[PDB]
Amino acid sequence: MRPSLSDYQHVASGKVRELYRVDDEHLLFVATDRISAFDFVLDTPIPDKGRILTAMSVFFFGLLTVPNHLAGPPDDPRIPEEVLGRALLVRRLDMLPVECVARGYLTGSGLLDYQRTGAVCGHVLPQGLGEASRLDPPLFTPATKADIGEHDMNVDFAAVVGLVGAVRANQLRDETIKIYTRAAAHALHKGIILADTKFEFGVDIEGNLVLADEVFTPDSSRYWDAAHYQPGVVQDSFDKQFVRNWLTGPESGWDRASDTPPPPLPDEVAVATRERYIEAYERISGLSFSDWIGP
Ligand SMILES: N#Cc1c(N)ncnc1-c1cnn(Cc2cccnc2)c1
Repeated sequence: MRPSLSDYQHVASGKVRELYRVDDEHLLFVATDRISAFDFVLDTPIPDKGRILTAMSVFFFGLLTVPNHLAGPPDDPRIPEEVLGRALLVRRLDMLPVECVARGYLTGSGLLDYQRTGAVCGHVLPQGLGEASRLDPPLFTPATKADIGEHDMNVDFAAVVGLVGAVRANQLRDETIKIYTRAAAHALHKGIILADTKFEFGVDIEGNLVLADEVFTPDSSRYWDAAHYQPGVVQDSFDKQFVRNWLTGPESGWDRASDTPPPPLPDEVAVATRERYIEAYERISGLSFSDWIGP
């Protein structure tokens, strides 16, 4: 039989993911159905979101040739029934304290840093760029985790060197850009722009660099519809724009500038959002989500 989740020890939680100890060398990486918008975890879950994002991550791990932390199949008997399809058995690594970000387009904190200083994470950029400008080549824009409530802090390459070593910093930069370039080209061929992405890496017993966490989900990466890409304006979030529009619309009764917790979402908005996740997955993977495992 499959074990109960209660048989494993909880070791870490983020906004929408959970981590459990399985044994001395393995963890259970669990995606939930929670969704974040405007830095709030919302009251309303998105049905099947954890399963869809897990399916997405597994697809991209298989597409990339680099070592990763997966330690068994999606139906591995160590995975509890309750989280089947939204949990992965992974190898325990010594995690490197760097959020490895690649940006193919200028938006978010990258754009803000540019508009304030003309540079992003130590990269002095051409004049005349703006919202959703294409960056060629993609930029390595590393960050570090801050306090529980604060956003990650953008740092330059020298900071990464100070965190992990000179040779390892070069390796993180090179692998981050290589992996992003491959995945972004694949997605764009299928009609989706991966505008940026955030990786975490760890090191195994042999000193080898291993890709961990989740990769190229719409939570770790900005997904845009390529058919509507228009430099100079803010691009719609492929997955989250219905949620963002409703929350900031006339029907929510919520003022975002108040920074009070937002209200629950309409059922219709949650279902529409689920559909967007499935569309993105099926377009990128060429697979049917109806074939993905579940309880
Ligand atoms: N992946 C992975 C991993 C690994 N393979 N080995 C050791 N540690 C980690 C690890 C620790 N924290 N996080 C971030 C995180 C993930 C999910 C939920 N909350 C936080 C990742």
